[PDB]
Amino acid sequence: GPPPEYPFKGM
Amino acid sequence: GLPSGWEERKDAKGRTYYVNHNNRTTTWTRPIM
Repeated sequence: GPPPEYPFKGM
Repeated sequence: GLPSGWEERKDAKGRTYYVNHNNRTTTWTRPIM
């Protein structure tokens, strides 16, 4: 399975 | 340590992964350069 997603609020 | 813009983190199972803040992606693969 994939890693955690990028934290989009951090954009 | 890691190339510019990259951060090493750990998932909920303690497994290391990499956060690319330059392009807003993640991967299991450690960056080479």
